[PDB]
Amino acid sequence: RSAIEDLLFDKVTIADPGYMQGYDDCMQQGPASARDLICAQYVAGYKVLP
Amino acid sequence: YVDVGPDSVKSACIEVDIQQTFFDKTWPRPIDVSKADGIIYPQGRTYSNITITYQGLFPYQGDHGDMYVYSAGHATGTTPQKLFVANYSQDVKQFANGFVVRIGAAANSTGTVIISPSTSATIRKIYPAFMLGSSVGNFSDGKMGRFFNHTLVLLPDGCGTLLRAFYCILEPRSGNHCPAGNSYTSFATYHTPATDCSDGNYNRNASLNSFKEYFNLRNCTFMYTYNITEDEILEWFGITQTAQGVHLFSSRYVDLYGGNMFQFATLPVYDTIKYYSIIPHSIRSIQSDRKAWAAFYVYKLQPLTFLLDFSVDGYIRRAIDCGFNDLSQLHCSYESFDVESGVYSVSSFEAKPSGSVVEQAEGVECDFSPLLSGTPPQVYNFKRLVFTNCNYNLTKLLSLFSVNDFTCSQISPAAIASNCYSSLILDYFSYPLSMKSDLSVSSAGPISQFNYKQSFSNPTCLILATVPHNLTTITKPLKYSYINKCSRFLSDDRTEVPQLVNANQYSPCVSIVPSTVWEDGDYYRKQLSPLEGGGWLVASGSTVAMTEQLQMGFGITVQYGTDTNSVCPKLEFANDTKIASQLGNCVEYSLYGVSGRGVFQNCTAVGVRQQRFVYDAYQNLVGYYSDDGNYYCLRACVSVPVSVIYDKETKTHATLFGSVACEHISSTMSQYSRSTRSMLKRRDSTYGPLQTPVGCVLGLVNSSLFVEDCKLPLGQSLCALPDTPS
Amino acid sequence: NDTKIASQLGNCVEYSLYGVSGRGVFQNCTAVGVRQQRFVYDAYQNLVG
Amino acid sequence: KLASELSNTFGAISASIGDIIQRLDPPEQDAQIDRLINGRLTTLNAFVA
Repeated sequence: RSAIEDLLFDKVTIADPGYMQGYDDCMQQGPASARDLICAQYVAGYKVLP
Repeated sequence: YVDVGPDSVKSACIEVDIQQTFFDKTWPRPIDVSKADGIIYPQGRTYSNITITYQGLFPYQGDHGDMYVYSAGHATGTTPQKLFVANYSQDVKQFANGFVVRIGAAANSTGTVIISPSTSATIRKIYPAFMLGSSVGNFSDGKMGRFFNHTLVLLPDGCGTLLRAFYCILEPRSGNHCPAGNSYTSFATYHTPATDCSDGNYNRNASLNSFKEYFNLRNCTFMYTYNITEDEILEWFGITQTAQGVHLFSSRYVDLYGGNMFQFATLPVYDTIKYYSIIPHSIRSIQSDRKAWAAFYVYKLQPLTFLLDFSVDGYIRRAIDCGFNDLSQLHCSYESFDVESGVYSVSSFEAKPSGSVVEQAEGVECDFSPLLSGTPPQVYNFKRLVFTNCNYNLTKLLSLFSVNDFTCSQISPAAIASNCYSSLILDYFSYPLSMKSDLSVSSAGPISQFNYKQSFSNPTCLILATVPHNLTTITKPLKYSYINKCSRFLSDDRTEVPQLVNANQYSPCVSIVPSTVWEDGDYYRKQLSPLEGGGWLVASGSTVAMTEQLQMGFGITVQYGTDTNSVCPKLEFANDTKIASQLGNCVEYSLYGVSGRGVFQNCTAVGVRQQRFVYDAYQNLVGYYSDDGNYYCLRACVSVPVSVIYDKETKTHATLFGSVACEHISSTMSQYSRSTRSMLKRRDSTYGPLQTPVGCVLGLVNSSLFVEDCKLPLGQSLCALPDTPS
Repeated sequence: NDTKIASQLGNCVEYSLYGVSGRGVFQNCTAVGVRQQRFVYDAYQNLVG
Repeated sequence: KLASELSNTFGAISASIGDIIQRLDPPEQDAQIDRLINGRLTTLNAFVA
């Protein structure tokens, strides 16, 4: 990508996207400290498209 | 009653032998909804070639049904013998909001005789017979399927051209091989074509007489007959029950070729059908003259939504069960039989959660013994019990009094006994039944104005009851009594202002009023000090005569806390399994009466201790400090989104499970997002799941082709290229 | 002793058909199925004929 | 916004359907649920717009 793009991405505070996979980080098979609203979509029926 | 015709002559019956192992066949018939199989036409309306959606009772599309085959009985040589029959008489079924059938479906084909199957006779249509009713039970010989009181009877009689129906009481017969006899085996009916069904005089009573041979008609309340003509073409028929009585439907009456069923007839009977069975029958024909009969099928009705493809002639020609597949759901979403190609979201998997575990109690039994003695208070003298930390069985408490009124608000009357809470609160008082119009949570009576009020922030119940003559420790007031006034006079002695009672609290006038009201209309007054703001307190009351057995009232309310929920019903945990760990599926739970469902993880701890439950900003439980000294975190549960890839040009499809990972996927699954996924399995029964950068998929095959316009992009660099074009 | 109002060809004159009622115009036209279901309706349950 | 609305009772006796079910007689149970459903549908409509 570019040094500028990566600097930008580090400055951006957005939660990490799923799809490869992060399903197990919603679940007990991942850190207990996860607090992502991204895993909470599984409860709401919300879907993040790629 | 109904003119039943002549009484059966023989007390005796033809012997009936069960030959059921001969009757297995592998001729299942799934519903083809695209042929409109099993569709009941809507009542009182018709439509043009526009298509609609509709909900009503229908068979499930994937159901192959239950199949039965009628057969010839025992005969040998040149004569009729014993009734060799199937064991269908014992097949009692729960009624399931009606059913539909196929009749003659195997006609103009061949099969076997079954009882003497080596003959391989061609098969022909035969009409089915049925019995329905509100109750079933054992025959005096312990045999299955006896019916009680009045029952429905439906049977063709003699030739299929006559149909009869009845609502009657069966009468058992004491002869050899008959229902009251102890030589009874099983009920059966028969036809004897060697003398029955003459072409100059069909025997209209043939099957009625063989029916009567085992059960005499008695007390019959309804009878009907119908005219039919022969037709080997498959017929659809069915029966349902409504608040307007039982109704009959057939395709024969209106739609001989399309198979749509119309309501042919109705019945006056309002007795609910709780049970259903098929009546066995046999043909008495001679061993060299035997004829095989076509298979019979039945399907249970269900309250399902369907697309309906009406024709310009108003027949439904095609239909789609919305619930059958996610593909069917897609069609129902667009109200059409041809959705445009694309990728579309469909509902998520439910994730198959585990059966429940609990953390409720330890605690002691709730001491409800104060209720066992003394005189209960006048309504302004209330006595209260409040329970914490304890276990109970209120039905044992209830057994000690006779309750003449049990009602509740904001809680079912059953649930107040079964729910776990931070507290259980009971108020009790003496109360004659003569005053009962004034005891409700909404009452405008003087009892609620000045003696009691109940908050609506807590669920509550009310009990009116009386004391049994064997409760000698219970005692009663000289008269029942209450305060009917409680106000303060203004210091200038003209104006006066009422003091209504506070919810769940004693009225202020209790400080001047005597423990009972000595006489009806007694009143008292108190001058008030300048420290009290002046004026005169004034109060008065009324009485009701005492009764032979004490009458009582109770108010009951509950409080839900968070970490204080130690009052629960006595545990049912004995004879179960170790709790609460599974870890494991996202198991249903109750912890100290806090219901929920979710999965736990044995992680560290966060403050603060002894609050038990931990919550987020959205009021969702985060975790719990276990009394095994480990904090467990709660992740509630997860679900798996599903989407489909549909190429209508080839009419083919594939699916995507997103981020679930193929480590949690297998060729079949049960979580579940749909009752079946067999449409994918049509090709994917032979393939493993494939992981992709967007997600785990089925049926997409890694061809590694490069195409600049996929027409079904999956996002990123992914492509759902179609199988080679139409 | 009446005007014989069983049909008109017609007019928006209010009608009642076995307890079904409304106002509208009638005109003899081809038949659509299913015959003997009486009331033909559209997808919004408006009577068609 | 969608997440916060999952906890938003509309004056319904509880924000949870299972909680309503375990607490109520069916004649009232579905009155509370219907009220809850209507507000939930309303948030979806606003969300789409």
